[PDB]
Amino acid sequence: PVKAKCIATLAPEPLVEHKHRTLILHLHPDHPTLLTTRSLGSDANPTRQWIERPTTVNFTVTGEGLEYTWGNHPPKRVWAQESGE
Amino acid sequence: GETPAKIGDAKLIIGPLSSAWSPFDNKVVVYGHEVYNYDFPEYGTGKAGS
Repeated sequence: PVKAKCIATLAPEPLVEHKHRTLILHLHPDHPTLLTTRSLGSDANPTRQWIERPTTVNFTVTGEGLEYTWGNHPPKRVWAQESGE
Repeated sequence: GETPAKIGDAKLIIGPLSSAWSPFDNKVVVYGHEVYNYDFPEYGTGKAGS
């Protein structure tokens, strides 16, 4: 057994949607995709869920940031400061 | 309620009916034979996947 880099997986890109300190994400994979995040406060408040059924989800993003992992697609990151004026 | 139809020998005027429930909604999608009273988003807008 060797450390080959398999030609490997990739899940379709997400639909990013803005709200006030909140990411609505209409999402639509090919296969069951383990999504997960890390609210970068010292309060981690992570989430995990395999997604195979297309699902609009939500994420209470904080002031300092959140990150977002659409499958083995690379991890995203997001500034959600205010939007409530 | 003013239309006759002189087919046969009798002249007959019908309605207007009082029960104006169009079972169709305002917005409708249609597919082959199955009709869906769906709030289709619009031409020109529909979100991908949706």
